Amino acid sequence: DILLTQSPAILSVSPGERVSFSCRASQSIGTDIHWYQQRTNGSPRLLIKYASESISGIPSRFSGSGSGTDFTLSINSVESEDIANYYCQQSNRWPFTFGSGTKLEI
Amino acid sequence: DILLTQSPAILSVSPGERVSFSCRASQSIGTDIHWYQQRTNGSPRLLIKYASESISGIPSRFSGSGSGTDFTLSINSVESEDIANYYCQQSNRWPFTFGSGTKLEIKRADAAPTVSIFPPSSEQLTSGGASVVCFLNNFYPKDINVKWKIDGSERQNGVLNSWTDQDSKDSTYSMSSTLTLTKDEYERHNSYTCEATHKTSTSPIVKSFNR
Amino acid sequence: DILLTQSPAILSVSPGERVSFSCRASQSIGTDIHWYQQRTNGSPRLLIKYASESISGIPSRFSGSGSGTDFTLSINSVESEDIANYYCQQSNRWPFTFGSGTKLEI
Amino acid sequence: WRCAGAATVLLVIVLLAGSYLAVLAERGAPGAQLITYPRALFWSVETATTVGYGDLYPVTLWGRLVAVVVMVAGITSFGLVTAALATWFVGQCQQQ
Amino acid sequence: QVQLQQPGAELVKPGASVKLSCKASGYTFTSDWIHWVKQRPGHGLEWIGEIIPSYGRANYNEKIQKKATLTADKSSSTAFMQLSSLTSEDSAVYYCARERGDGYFAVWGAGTTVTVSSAKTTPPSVYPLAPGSAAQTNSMVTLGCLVKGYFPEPVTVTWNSGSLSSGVHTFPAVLQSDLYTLSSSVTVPSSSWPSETVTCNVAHPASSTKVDKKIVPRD
Amino acid sequence: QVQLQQPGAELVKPGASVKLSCKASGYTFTSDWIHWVKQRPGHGLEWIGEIIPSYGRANYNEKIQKKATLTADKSSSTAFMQLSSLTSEDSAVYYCARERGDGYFAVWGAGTTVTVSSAKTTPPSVYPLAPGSAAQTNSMVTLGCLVKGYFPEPVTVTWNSGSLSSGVHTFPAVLQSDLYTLSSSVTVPSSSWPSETVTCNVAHPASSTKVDKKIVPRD
Ligand SMILES: CCCCCCCCCCCCCC(=O)O[C@@H](CO)COC(=O)CCCCCCCC
Ligand SMILES: CCCCCCCCCO
Ligand SMILES: [K+]
Repeated sequence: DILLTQSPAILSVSPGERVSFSCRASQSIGTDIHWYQQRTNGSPRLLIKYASESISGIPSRFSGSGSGTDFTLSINSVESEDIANYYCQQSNRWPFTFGSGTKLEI
Repeated sequence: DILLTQSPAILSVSPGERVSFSCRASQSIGTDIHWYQQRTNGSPRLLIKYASESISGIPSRFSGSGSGTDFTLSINSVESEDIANYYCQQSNRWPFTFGSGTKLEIKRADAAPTVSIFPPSSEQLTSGGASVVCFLNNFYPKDINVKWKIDGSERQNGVLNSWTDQDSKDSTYSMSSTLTLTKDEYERHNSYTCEATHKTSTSPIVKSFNR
Repeated sequence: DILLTQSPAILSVSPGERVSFSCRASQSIGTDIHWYQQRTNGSPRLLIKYASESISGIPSRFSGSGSGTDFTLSINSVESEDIANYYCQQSNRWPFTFGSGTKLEI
Repeated sequence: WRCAGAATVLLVIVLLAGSYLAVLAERGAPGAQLITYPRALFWSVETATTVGYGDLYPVTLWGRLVAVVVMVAGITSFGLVTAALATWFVGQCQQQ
Repeated sequence: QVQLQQPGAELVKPGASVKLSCKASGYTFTSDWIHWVKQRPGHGLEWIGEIIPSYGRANYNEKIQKKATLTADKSSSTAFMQLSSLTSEDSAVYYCARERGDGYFAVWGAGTTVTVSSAKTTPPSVYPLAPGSAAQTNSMVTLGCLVKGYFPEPVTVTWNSGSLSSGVHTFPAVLQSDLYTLSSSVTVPSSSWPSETVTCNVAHPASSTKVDKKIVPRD
Repeated sequence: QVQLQQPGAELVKPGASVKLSCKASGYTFTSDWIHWVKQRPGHGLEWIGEIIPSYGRANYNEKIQKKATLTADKSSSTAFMQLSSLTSEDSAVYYCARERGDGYFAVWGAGTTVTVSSAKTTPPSVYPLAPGSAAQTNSMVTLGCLVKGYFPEPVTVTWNSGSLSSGVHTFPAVLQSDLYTLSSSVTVPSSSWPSETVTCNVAHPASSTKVDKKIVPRD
């Protein structure tokens, strides 16, 4: 099964700065990675599908990039509402697998 | 040829806990990995075929998972019968290759040895030789020391010890000590004594017999 | 181009013992590896072709094994005539490449 | 009359005999993946239909010679099976 | 039922050549492959080679030395591995397993302990081990057999032909000038002895000897 | 609209078996797959299994223990995950998500907090927290509710049914001899109180109790 590694696990950053989350796959999955956001006492919410394609209802500062094994989710300028956990999930091989998660701090 | 690495090689675990064995392949073999079990003085027995498919006649606590290069064999809750060696074997490329093997060990509760000394048999004495046997059975942990006392005097020449592996019935250990002496020399003494020193008792457990 | 690594470079061994030479490829070449022997002031001589197939005129103690990236040339029992340099050479991709060489000592 | 079944029988014979001889020819070559009968049977279908995904293929002299027989005999027989299915379909194309 | 039957043990002189057998029962298919696995003492499983009895086709492990020749007899359903020019390194247990041509080994054999030595065969001597006249008995009694002076390994010790198996220990043998020696033990409830018989069944396949010895109480 | 509806919480005795539901609204396609994700407290997302309501086909995560059985009712558009023989390790939040057969989870459920304990259900006791007679007021006032003595988690505290949400804190619960307790807080402009009503809406889905408490000024 495909292992999704999110390093590092905590991302501390000053407000207004650009932030990038990292997701590495144990093998090449092409572009079948998807990003989710989960706030405290909340359910996951889809942010980006297929590495870079944006979702209806997401701020434009959320973007994605990557192919093969290394993927990235970027926030152009961080504000207080972006404090949550972020997970990556692949859909290239069965079964679907989630990442370990990365927490954003301001 | 495909190299199957099983790390680690010894897996110690308390009873009832979940255990997972690891098998890594030198290249992606898909799901063509198979698991085998081998107890002491036994032949390998198929546990799981094709990573996860269960075999007819295997406890449900045995499960498998994995694809590509990393595979896992899990035991949901371990008991004494699961103490054995576990091997993985691939069938994706020729030739078939086995793994290096992983041994399972159980951290059971401490147990004092059951000492029992046996005099030489009359059938053995008729042949012209003698040998006293002492059994230290069902003790835990494995660390133990034995001492022979011929008429209170400590004697060491002619002693042969034999340790078993971790028992598959109660997760304990056992050993045997045999002092071999000529019937001519065996008759030149009265009392023989087996002194078992284990960590479960301050005073050594003694079992003696008079001729 | 395919890089052939022969580690170690010097193999010291007592007589009569079994010896194995190692050749690692930078990428999977299947079984298209070939072994050569070169004594002092001599020209290379083919020992094994295609990992394991023996050549007409080679002692039976010379054998070969391996596939993918790791290959091995074994001498069942070494004698003084086996002291030479040993090279591996691949024929899977262009161009043909040689190994760094391993010297046998007794 | 309906010799299409005879070509279907010949196809199954080529698929079975081809997968059996392929495993017999491939076992012995390090790195060969066509070494088990179940997936070798689907390889025979991949070859006879000419689809050839590439997940399975021979890498030995004999194994490739077996593939040639599966190609010559299988593509011909499968071409006869699919041609009869085409004729039958047209037979209803006008019974609208 | 025992689907694959192998001889107990084979003693080979240094430089000689042994021929092992593996008689198969159960379903016999044209797609069956017979494999051979060598297990040196203290080591793991090592694949030797394979043979399909249908076609007579055979393969071997190129990774190690090829000292073996695989053959089969389709009439009697018995596979044969002929090991030639044996050394001390070849002393191991040799299993045979049946593969349905689908990757895994469904059933294994019991294995044949091949010993390479210049010594000679020696039948074992079984001696009872009954407690002494002054041993305080618990709710359980401990007594066993003593297998001493045999060559080569192994010996198979059973108690009441397998009727008794809980609380049974067989210690590994020790070598003592080209002779082996081990012991076995039983732990039964004290009331069940000697009211009920207790007997060890020692078998030494290398000499083809099988003996029973009752454990009667010492006077 | 809430496309996937799940029960609030389920209390399971050790060794019992619960059955969770996931009722779907919105577009229903024949290619829709319903997934189940387990999230142990403090951990991350863990995939359990999937089921397609069209065919009745279901899959499970081989990587962990398979304690679940996925079922569906095409008439009512509700998926069912039956967890059996539950332990302390199974206490987690269980989501359900809908996948259009294209890889990602478009919409998620709110999750069902499954608690495995031998204890008993206890409704919460809500107590107002109004400032004292001598507290100097700023441009803003701080007051809240006190949810004390309930089991098991969780409780959903809202203020004016969500009308007030800026400056609202709900502290995590603490365990105190098989009972939970937490508090909530509001920060409104001082002139807006008590001229305008302020009320906390506490809901405890495990006992199916919903109560309101107005925060009136202390005399
Ligand atoms: C001499 C006989 C030659 C042919 C024998 C075929 C036997 C079929 C038994 C099926 C058991 C599945 C094996 C397994 O667990 O593995 C599956 C998972 O990898 C793969 O399934 C398969 O191999 C698919 C079977 C081949 C497709 C059939 C093509 C139809 C024309
Ligand atoms: C290498 C084993 C040869 C097997 C070949 C079977 C017959 C092939 C006919 O094309
Ligand atoms: K390809």
